[PDB]
Amino acid sequence: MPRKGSVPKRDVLPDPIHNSKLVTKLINKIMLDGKRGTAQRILYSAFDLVEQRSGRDALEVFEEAINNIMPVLEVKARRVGGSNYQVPVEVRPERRTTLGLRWLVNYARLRGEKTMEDRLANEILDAANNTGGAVKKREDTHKMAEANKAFA
Amino acid sequence: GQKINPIGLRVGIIRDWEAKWYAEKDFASLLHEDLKIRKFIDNELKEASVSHVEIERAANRINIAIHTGKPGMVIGKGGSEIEKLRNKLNALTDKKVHINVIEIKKVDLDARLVAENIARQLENRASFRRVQKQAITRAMKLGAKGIKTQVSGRLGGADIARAEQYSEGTVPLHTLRADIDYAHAEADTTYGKLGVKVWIYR
Amino acid sequence: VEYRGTGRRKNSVARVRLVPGEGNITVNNRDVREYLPFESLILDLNQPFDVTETKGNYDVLVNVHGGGFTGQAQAIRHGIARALLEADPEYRGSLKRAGLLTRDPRMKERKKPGLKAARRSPQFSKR
Amino acid sequence: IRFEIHGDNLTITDAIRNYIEEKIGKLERYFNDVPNAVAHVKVKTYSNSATKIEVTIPLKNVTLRAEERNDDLYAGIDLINNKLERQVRKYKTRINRKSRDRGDQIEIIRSKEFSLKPMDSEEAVLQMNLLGHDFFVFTDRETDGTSIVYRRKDGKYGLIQT
Amino acid sequence: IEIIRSKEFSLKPMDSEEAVLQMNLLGHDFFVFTDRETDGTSIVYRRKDGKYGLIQT
Amino acid sequence: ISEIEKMEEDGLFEVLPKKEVVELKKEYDRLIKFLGGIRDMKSMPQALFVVDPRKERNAIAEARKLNIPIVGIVDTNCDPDEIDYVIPANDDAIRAVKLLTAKMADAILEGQQ
RNA sequence: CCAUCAUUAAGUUGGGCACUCUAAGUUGACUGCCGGUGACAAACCGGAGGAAGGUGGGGAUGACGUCAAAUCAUCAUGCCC
Repeated sequence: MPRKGSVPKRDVLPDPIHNSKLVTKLINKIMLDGKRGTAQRILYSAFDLVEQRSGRDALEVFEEAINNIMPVLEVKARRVGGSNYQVPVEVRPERRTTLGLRWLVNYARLRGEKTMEDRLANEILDAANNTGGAVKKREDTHKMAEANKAFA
Repeated sequence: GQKINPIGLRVGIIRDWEAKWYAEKDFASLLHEDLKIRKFIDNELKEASVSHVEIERAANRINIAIHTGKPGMVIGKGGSEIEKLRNKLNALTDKKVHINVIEIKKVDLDARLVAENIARQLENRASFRRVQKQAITRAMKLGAKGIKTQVSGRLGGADIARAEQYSEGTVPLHTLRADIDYAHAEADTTYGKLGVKVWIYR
Repeated sequence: VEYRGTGRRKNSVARVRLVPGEGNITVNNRDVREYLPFESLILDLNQPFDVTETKGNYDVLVNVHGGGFTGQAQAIRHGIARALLEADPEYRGSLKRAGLLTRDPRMKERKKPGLKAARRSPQFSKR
Repeated sequence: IRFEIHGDNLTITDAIRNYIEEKIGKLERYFNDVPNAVAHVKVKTYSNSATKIEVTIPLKNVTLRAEERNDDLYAGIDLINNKLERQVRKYKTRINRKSRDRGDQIEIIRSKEFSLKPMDSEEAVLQMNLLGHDFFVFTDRETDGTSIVYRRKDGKYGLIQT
Repeated sequence: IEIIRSKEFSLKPMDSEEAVLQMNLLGHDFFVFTDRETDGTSIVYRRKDGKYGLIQT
Repeated sequence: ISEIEKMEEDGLFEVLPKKEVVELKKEYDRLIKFLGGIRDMKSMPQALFVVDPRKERNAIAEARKLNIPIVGIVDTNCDPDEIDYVIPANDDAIRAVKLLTAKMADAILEGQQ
């Protein structure tokens, strides 16, 4: 009921390996077409190469990489007609978590290698080193919402 | 709207069956013998105030129960026409044993009779709104609770068909407790067919 | 000592028992890691006796029936939860507040006719 | 801007199939400046009275229906295109009101007035209870002075003379 | 019987802010005064709300 | 109200649903709220006694159509034209009512015997 | 349907294990029950109580009526042929 009020948001189950809620939410977004096991195996083989190309354990590296993904301003369109109709609006903390996970996967699918064995882990170390393709569209949002700053 | 018939909700829920037999093998052919003698009983009786029939079949002694709002007319003169019925009903099937008939009081509160006797008030072509009001006013006078009835097509003799219903009393068509009984007749008036529905309650 | 409980979820009944010993499950008389497919949801399956901390206490040896692997699992953690309240009956609030002991809350929804499958209406062209 | 034409018990000619697109087609092509749609033309003969023409053009938001009950299937479309051209202008001026000049951007004590009146203290208690008010101010019937009956923090009544 | 203890007060002209000050200096829930500018009898009171209300008589 | 209180002092009360018990009692008090003093009255009256023709103008308008004689307490902001038997007295005081409506209530008792 | 007995090819056989499960005949969820400050005006909001909680999930049921809407090719019949 999105006009009676708000929908009651529901609880998730954290990962057994990393003991993290954020890992399981990454499992569910890379779960293409309901296949839980065939996608979770790939994530469990896409942070070993993270822990191979960096000595730190990947549960530190994951929450360090997504901070170069998660933006702080975005654009919500208000129907003002003849105006710019693009208001720079800050991000709620729930959408702050989700939209970083979205960009991390959606540009992991457009790399040179075919296996998501290393399609995913390459973009994570790019996001760990504040570079790549999923970082550079955060700056594209931070050159679009931060250009039309006349609607704060 | 598309009101479905009120019996169809309630067959087995708050009612029972007009045929209460069972046959696992050869279910098809001896189901046809029912509506053989549902046409055939409705042929030669020809509104002998017959509401509805029941069929029960057991060990080649197949029972037929008729209600007959005018009792004795199917019996005849001391078991005359009831024995004159089994002289043909036992030939259209094999046995047809133990043909009988029970009686009902309140001859025009069963809706099969209420639809039929005012549908036959339409071949004489006299005052269909009173033909309505004759059924409504007599209904709770005789002991009913809710009454509802209409006539659909070629209404009054004109060209454009118009439904025309009259109602009072509690007629809960959506409540599954209710013992709603409806009927539909086929009153011809030699300018088409008039259709007439009724709805009684208690 | 055999504390025998049952447990259901998603059209899959699961009856358990509790023989003392240590934590070791013998679902359909075989090992769990060779029966349950990928070992992730087993540590979520150990959540009910985690709050009573009876890890090295009870062997279970489930006989499960019907459903799928996430229907056989999530029904033996509900399976032993009915059996854990006859092992630790005063610990019912520890399982009521956290998960396991609720129910089989929901199964698959009925396919309505005049429709593709299970509330997904088919596509029409002209709006 | 296709024309799925079909005639109920009328054989369609090809002289109609050019007369449609000049009037039903072209006069609404310059309306709806981003067009992709399908029209529908019914021609239903009735041997008792006349024919009738139904033209339905659905769009993104609002469709376009019109009917004429004439028998001339060339003069009736001169009135269908008249009703069609009226309905599009209703649709467009509904959405051409985008041009609206819209430029973007202590303690209050509520007084309850009462008119002072003469009464017994018992009367003041009665009237105060009939409102549940903790304060009732009146002029005393025998003393002539302004009196305030109040409910104390005690729960008992107190009487002030002002 | 019920005995209502009377507390006599002499009515005086002041600001509403002054009436709030004096009422608080006694903790009284009611203070009645004559308004300095309006000339009418006014009762400042503390509501069940905890906010102030002003009655003119 | 002569029937619904009889309906639950005998049986036909255990078989009812527990929320239908509520609305059969939620009907029961709301009858004796408004019609509580007309509990034993089964016919028309022959006189009427009003405390205010202003707030009870719905009653006085029904009185003059039935030719029922009317007596009432009036004061300022009251029309004495519709009242046949006029009692000028105060109306927003309890003793002005209670020490005046009691004798008119007492007025019928020594008319009985 | 086989925990406890085994001669498990598993006959799931011997006994019946009838216990659990399953398969069918019935007991129970309604703002019943509390707290809000919320004033009584019902609701709403947050708890606990059962497995279930706020018309539990879903089905059946489609008011007066609108469209000369669709079938004289399921049938049935006015008129015409």
